[PDB]
Amino acid sequence: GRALAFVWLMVEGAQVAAGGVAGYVRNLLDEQDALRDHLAERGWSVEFVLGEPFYDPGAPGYDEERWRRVREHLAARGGRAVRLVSDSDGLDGWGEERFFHALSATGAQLVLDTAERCDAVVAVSGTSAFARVPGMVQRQGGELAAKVLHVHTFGLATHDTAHVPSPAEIAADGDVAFWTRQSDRVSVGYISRYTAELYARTYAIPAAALLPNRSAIPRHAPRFGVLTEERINERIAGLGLPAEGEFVVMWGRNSAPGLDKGYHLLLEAARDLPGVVPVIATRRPDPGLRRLADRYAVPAVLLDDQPFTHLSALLQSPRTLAAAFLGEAEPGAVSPMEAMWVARESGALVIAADTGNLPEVVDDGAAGIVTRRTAADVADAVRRVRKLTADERRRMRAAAAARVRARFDFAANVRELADAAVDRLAE
Amino acid sequence: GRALAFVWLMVEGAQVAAGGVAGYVRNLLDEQDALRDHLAERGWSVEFVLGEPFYDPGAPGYDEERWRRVREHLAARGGRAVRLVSDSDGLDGWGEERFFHALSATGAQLVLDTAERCDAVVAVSGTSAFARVPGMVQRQGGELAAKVLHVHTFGLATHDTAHVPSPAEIAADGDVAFWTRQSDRVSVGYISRYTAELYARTYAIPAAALLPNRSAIPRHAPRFGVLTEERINERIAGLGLPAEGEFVVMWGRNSAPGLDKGYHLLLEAARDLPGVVPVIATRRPDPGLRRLADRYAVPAVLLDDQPFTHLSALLQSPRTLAAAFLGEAEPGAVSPMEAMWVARESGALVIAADTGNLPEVVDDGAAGIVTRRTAADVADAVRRVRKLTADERRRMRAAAAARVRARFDFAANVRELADAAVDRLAE
Amino acid sequence: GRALAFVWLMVEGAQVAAGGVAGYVRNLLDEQDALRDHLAERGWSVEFVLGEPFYDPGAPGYDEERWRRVREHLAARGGRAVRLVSDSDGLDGWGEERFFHALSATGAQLVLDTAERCDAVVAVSGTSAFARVPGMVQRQGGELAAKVLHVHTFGLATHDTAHVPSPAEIAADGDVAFWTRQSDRVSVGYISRYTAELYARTYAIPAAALLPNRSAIPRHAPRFGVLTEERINERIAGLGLPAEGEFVVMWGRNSAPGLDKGYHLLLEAARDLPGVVPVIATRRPDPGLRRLADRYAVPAVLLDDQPFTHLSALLQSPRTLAAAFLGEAEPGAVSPMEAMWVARESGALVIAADTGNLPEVVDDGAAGIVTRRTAADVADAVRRVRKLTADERRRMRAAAAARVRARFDFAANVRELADAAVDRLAE
Amino acid sequence: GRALAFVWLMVEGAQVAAGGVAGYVRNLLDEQDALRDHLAERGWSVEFVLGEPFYDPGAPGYDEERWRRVREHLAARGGRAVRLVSDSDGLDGWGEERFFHALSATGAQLVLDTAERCDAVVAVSGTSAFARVPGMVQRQGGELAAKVLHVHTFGLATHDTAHVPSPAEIAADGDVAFWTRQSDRVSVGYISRYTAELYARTYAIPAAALLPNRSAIPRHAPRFGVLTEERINERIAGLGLPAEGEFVVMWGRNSAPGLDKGYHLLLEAARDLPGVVPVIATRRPDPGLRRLADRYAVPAVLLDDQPFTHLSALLQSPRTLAAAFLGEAEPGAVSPMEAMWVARESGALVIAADTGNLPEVVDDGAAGIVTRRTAADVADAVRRVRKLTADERRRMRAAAAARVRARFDFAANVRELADAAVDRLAE
Repeated sequence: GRALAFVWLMVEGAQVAAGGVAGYVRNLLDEQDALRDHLAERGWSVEFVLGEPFYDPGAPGYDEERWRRVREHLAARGGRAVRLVSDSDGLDGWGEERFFHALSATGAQLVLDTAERCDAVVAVSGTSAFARVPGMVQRQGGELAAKVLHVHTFGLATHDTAHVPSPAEIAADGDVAFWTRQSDRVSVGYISRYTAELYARTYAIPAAALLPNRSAIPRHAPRFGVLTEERINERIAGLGLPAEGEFVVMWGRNSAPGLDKGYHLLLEAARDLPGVVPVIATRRPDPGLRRLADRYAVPAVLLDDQPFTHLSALLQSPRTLAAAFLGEAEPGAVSPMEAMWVARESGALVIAADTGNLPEVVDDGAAGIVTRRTAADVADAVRRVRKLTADERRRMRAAAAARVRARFDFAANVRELADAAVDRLAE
Repeated sequence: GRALAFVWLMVEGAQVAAGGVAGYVRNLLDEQDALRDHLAERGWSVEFVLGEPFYDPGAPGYDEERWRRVREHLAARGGRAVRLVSDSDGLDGWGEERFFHALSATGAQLVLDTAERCDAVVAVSGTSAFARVPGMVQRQGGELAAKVLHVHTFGLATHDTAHVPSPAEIAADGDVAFWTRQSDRVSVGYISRYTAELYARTYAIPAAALLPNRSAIPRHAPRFGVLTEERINERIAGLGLPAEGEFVVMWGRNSAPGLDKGYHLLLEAARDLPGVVPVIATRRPDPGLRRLADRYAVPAVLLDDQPFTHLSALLQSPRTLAAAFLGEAEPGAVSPMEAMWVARESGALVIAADTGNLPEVVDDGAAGIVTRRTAADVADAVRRVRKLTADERRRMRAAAAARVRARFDFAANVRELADAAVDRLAE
Repeated sequence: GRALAFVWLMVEGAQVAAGGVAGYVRNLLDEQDALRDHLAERGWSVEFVLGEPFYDPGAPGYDEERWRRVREHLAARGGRAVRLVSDSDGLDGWGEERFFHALSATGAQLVLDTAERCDAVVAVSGTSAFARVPGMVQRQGGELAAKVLHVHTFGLATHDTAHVPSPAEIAADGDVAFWTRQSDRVSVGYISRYTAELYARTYAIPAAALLPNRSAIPRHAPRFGVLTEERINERIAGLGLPAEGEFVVMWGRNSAPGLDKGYHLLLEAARDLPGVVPVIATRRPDPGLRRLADRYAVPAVLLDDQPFTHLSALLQSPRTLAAAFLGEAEPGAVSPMEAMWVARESGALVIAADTGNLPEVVDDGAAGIVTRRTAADVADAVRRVRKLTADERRRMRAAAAARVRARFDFAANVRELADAAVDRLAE
Repeated sequence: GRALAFVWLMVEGAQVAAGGVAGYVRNLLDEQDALRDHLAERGWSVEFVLGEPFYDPGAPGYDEERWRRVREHLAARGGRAVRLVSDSDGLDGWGEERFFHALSATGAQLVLDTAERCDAVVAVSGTSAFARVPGMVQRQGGELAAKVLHVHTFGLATHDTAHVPSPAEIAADGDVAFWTRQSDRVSVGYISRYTAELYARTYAIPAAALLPNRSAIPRHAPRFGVLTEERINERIAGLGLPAEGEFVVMWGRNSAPGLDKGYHLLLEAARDLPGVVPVIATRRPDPGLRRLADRYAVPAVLLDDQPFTHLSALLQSPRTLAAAFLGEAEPGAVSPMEAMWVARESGALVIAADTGNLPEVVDDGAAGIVTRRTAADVADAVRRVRKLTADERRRMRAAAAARVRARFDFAANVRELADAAVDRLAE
């Protein structure tokens, strides 16, 4: 007998789901059966155990029926969902050292509590709050520890933005960087071509310590289905769009001190594009992006908390010129990939800043338009897509859809992770 | 169905056994069946789960066959032994905040990981390294947390000695003191009449927050059996005792900065007692207690690492005048109790300083001789036992044995703990 | 020669001033000359050194010209203002362990760096972020440490509200509680009769370890001057009050998870008081206290960020019935004291909940009206002040003003602190 | 005016002096005048401020008259010695996070408390216990922080030995590694050619972030003076050497878990060298290196706590064949350099393992004999020096002395540090 266990240590995805990490666990479970089958062929019966911190039932994103739905899903295939002790209220999902330390201690605990039940463990840790688990396991776990293979992912402190990471983030990510040159069994999962190179030069990570975990979408999921032109209009009707104009649309987290999504940038570009209406959908009401649109005097449609069903309609209409992604340094943003796959039959084309993963998702100009991160060049970016014949429009639209089939199919890509890890499990 | 679980969170007793905590777990398991039976009568099927930190197989006191013997013992009655992630080498058994914090996080984890399996949990935590578990559980564990009843024991930072506790010890014991006035479900286990009063006045612990866990011996164990006068002489023969003299004997940890066992005190008393030979058995060779005996010019027998089989012979001989216990402030020392029960048919009588639990174990003079902690009064203490007729000698020897039957029978006393906790479990 | 130094370790008051602690430092400096003179008479030349954490010039409450004005004020009398290393951005003023630990290390540093320059030091520490300084100084500072006398003040973790203090707050305040029974030189400054009793029963603080620091106002300051009836009307004109009605007014921090100021309570009482208009002035715009006033259907005047000049006018008008203070458990709220002294010639009377210091500032009914913290009894409280003849109104108004002269004169009260500390400095 | 300050943040050297760091401060002060003069020529009046943690007067290495002698030395040239708050007893000199964190907070405090007094600061930090000071200063110190230039030195966690650095050491050294690619003003001082390359590949330190601080001796000091052949014999007489034999000598810290000095290696080589007597001088009595010499049956002279005056005599005698240095991975050991300079007229030659700085101090075979770290090759190393004519002996002895004049003159080398730092101070 050789049972294999995949321990997903994730800061959200069962009790709460704001986004990002949450979505990765969403897609994770829906593909467990395919991985069970595929890994069966290599001779492993795979159990999934998922670890997530205790939350208090009053937290942003808390859904108790999603919690039970996730708990029975893993029970039914011989796994388990284990709520983990961090050191908090339970109402944040983040914090500092105490949290990162309690949570990484008991995550390492879960990884050993199931390295005894099993014959091998691939422990996928994500976020600085779980960066201390690989060294915690390899230092003290003894023979249980040689069974585990660690792939830590989802973020390592960098200098690529103006924000200086907190001392706690620096400390945690400093550990895994150390334990990758101390241990066979410690690797980093890169979510993109960008973070692949960045993390190897910033941290002195050995070349073989890097294992692929490239960000992606579930192409064949229900939410990415192609809509027809009135289901388009029904959902767009409530959003109060202006009766005339073409649209450039963006969505994601609101802009904050650490994180700059390029919303103000397009509002300033629009000052100089006669028939364009920016449509910016933030996760919370942003009063300043209005005050800016008022100052700059550009007609903007600003919306809050919009369902991906009403956005995937927006991205599909014949009135939508482009979807715009202008983050400061996005390590693994997937919203651009969703925009190219949801506009395969009809839609916007993708404009992407020249900063993070953004250029590799648009294949450096072949599947999208890349602009520098300034108002004059984003105005030019919008103009260039306008100066596109009906035929160059849909050959680039086809090439984008062809890109998410080729490099960003989640099915394809978490098998790439799993197989890369299971190879290292030999002997 | 109502299964009950007892989680013993202890810093030693399975992989290593130096002493103190180790011995408490020794006696703990040998009485599990009696508690299972007794608690059955109250309507609870009781599982035992034991938590202890990962050690590296090179640590002082590490015995791998004791580890498996303890692991199969709990497996065989439906429990488990869970090795816990602290944050260390694994070669100390103590440390500072990081250790106390990792270990108390994953101890709280174990307590919740088994509060889900069960209907009620009495979690016995011991030492500052597990003081943060009660608040960790009650703060974040939600409904799982109302199932648990916490009794933290074995030591709370005090001012009764000249040593100032480390800042980490102050921090940990500061938590439990807080959570006892925050929560129904948090209590302190006092191991003695002394620490009972001390901890209630030092920490502002509510009167009902105190639950009994009074230190004790397993009377009917094999090691406390009464020996006959040549098995006495065989074991004493190798120890190189002087051919003439009567003995005053002491044993325990060597004297150190935080801890003062009163060894130097008796050596100085002996300066003024003509027929007395101090016999001091430390756990390591003490070169200074020799240099002192050389300075003071008293004939002393100093021994290292001696088996309780050779000490229980020493305490039983007709040449042994007294066993002496002169600790600075002993909260729960049990070596005095072992000395009175091992000398029931014949032996030494007990001299005890006026400081810690020492006076309550000798019943304030009725089962032993109490002295102040100075050389002149310990010399007087030895003299007084000499000035004891053959008849007052054995009526006090009988009264001591009667004391360990009445107040320090481990059987009797961990039932006292268990029943006190299970009562609080109502509703 | 015997120079004495007062080290004020405070989390705000020079670079930033939100409120509370800030105001205490405001009043602190304006009375330094009086203390220098008064302490001169006892034979001490007193220097003031003030310690406050580094802030980044973008923080809420940052005023660089107040920083220089405070820096030259202390330079000019032979003291100094020392910006202290905490471990942060510098943009919060609070945080967790890392902050509390860096800031208390370097606060203890400052206290020793000036215990060498001087002959005695009274170090007034305030907030959990400086609770670890007394033990840090007394443990390691040696002979420098016997020169210092510590009075830690401004807050100790309690259970009197529904909020459970963070683990870091519990840890810090757990230290000072320990060091008060370890050391002569460690005391707690109680800011009120309430926190005096609360802290002695919660923490097992020795009776002599408690030293007075009772909260207060600077009576004779410019802002508390009695206004005349049109300067009243000028400032009230912009605030958009309704042309008919009598007023019940409240102000302070907005209501939050840890802190409940009783704003919603009065809005619910007003449902049943025909001629009353609640006027609630929060520090930020509160959208929920509007939605509540809309639900409850009561006419409320809600205002943001209002200057004490426009509030002291509101409290003085003949149309103002009462000022209301309904905090959950206010340890040292001073806004009630400002309301009684600013309405000596004419104004509101004070309604106070039965919870914190609130009852002792209104002398248990003799200088104000005390109500239970529920909507029906606050409605009754308002009614009772209405049922007050013109003559019982102004005899209670006189008795209140007489109370702040007798017990809450800041001049009188920080001399009470200083003298209580300097007495302990003998020998 | 442009005053410059050098802040030496060092864990020992004033109150205690065990060795290593202590000696570096010894040599540091004796050369302050030369640096003051030399830096004067570049236009800087230089003050020296030294920071060291509070110790308790009972600590190993505590010398109060060395403390005052160091305190008046810096006072007399316009500097100061500042005792720093760490978070301890004060009786260790090392510890874990709490210590490293308190000590680095108040070290950063001292660096800013004197960046205000001055126009520029070169802050030399040493050891993991001061690694967090550069980021602490550059993050929060604002304009004061642009004045400081940081050179952290003396050790960065590595994997070159079998020992795994503590998690606290990994955390601290992880900070400085981050802040060197975040900041102009953060550099690493390499003490050797070895650690220069090691640290740049382990930590991804930018090439320009590396500044020289190469370890060295004060050639012209009193202790390195050439002795004549009876002052040789007087000091060797008490040491109980055997009347016949040639000597191979080693000294330094005793061998421990983290640190392996190669003592057992030579004892095993001696098994196969007929006329050789190993003379090993440890800092404490080593009972195991005797038991080994007894097992291996080799005549060894083992000595404790020997004064450099009796060792520099041993290294100078005609009966001394070689001095041996066989550390596992010595980053900056200077005892080899002392051995080559103290045997310029007559002495031993130097045998050096192939591991750390050891090969670069013997210039790869030109100034010494390099061996692999095994008993058979150390036996060969001793043989090869025997197979050396009287003339190849003293041409290699001359080339060694020529090496410490050329690369390891402390005078020359701390000027190299100072000048490298002051160049970066431009603008």
